[PDB]
Amino acid sequence: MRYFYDTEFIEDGHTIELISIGVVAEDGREYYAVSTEFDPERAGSWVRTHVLPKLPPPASQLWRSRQQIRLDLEEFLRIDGTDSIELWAWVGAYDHVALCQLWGPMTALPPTVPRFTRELRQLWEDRGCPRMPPRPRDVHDALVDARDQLRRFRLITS
Amino acid sequence: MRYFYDTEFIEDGHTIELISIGVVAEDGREYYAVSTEFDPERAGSWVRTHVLPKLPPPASQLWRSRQQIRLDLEEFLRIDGTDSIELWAWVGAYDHVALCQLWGPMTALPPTVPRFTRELRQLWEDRGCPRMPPRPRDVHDALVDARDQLRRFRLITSTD
Ligand SMILES: [Mg+2]
Ligand SMILES: [Mg+2]
Ligand SMILES: [Mg+2]
Ligand SMILES: [Mg+2]
Repeated sequence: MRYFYDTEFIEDGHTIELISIGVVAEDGREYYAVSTEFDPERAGSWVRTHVLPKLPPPASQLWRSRQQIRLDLEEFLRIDGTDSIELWAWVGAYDHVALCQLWGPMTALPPTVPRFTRELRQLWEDRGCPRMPPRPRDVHDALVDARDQLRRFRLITS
Repeated sequence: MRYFYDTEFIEDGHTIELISIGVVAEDGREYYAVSTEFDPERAGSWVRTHVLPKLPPPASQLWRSRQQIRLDLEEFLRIDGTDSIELWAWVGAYDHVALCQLWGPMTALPPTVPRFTRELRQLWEDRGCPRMPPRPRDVHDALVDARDQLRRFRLITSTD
C-alpha cells in the first residue's frame, strides 16, 4: 500500500538531475540509493554544503546507476503485485517528477505506479497542523527525510 | 487567496515545455496564455490530437512569451498583496513544475508563491469520493480545465 519518499537533486529550471532517493514503506521496508550519473560539478552552493557531504562513501553499494535504481524500485514498490500503491511525499512536486523520470516520459510509468503523489503537508494542514517532532539532525539525507515523513503520517493519523 | 490552475506541455522524460496555462481565482478572475516558445513539431500524437487543435489562432493576443506570462502571473496572483496565495490543481506534480519553471530554478520563485500545489484529487478522495459532474467536452483547453477544477473544489467542500 503506502510508501513515503524523498529525493535530493540538482535542478536548473530545465532539468532535474537526481542525486538520491529514500523510500520507506509503511510495512517497515526501506530503500536508499545515490545516482552515479549526476555530475557533482553542476551542484550549486547550497547542494554542495547540505547534500553532497552527507552522501555515502564512493565504494558503497548504495551508489547505483539510474537503470539499477529504476529496477530496484520496481521490485521495492511491488509493481507486479496484489496491492494498490499509494505514494506520499512532503511538498513533493519536483520529487514526483524526479521519481517518474526514472522511467522516462510519464507515458512510460508502469501501469500500477500512481500518476500523482499525495502531499503530506496538505494532509497535515487538513488535520489542523498537529505538533510534529522537530526535524532530524541529518535532514537533506533523503532516507532520513523519507523516514521522518512516515513518522509524521503516523502521528497525523493517530 | 485560492487559485485553481492547469497547464498543457510537451514532456519527454527530460524537460517540460510549457504549451499553455489557465488559472482561475475564487473571486472570479481568470488568466489564460499560450507560450510562443514551445516547438509544436516536437509534440507527440496525443498532444497533436487533443491539445494543439484547441489553441487560439496565431493572431490571438493570448499567445505571449514566457517572460510575459511570468510578469502577468506575478500581477494576477497578487504577489505583493496581503492575501496568502494557495494554489490547487488536479494531479498537479508536473503542472506545479511547469508553473514554477516560469521563474527558472526553485530558488527564484517569488517568496510569496507557495512551494507546493494542493492536490484536488487527494481532497476528493479524502472527503469520501463524492460523485462529480462529468469533465467538460473541451478539456485539454487549460482554462476550461482550470474552471472545472474550481467547480469541483466548491462541490467537494460545500459542507466542510
Ligand atoms: Mg524534500
Ligand atoms: Mg543507467
Ligand atoms: Mg530530502
Ligand atoms: Mg492537468
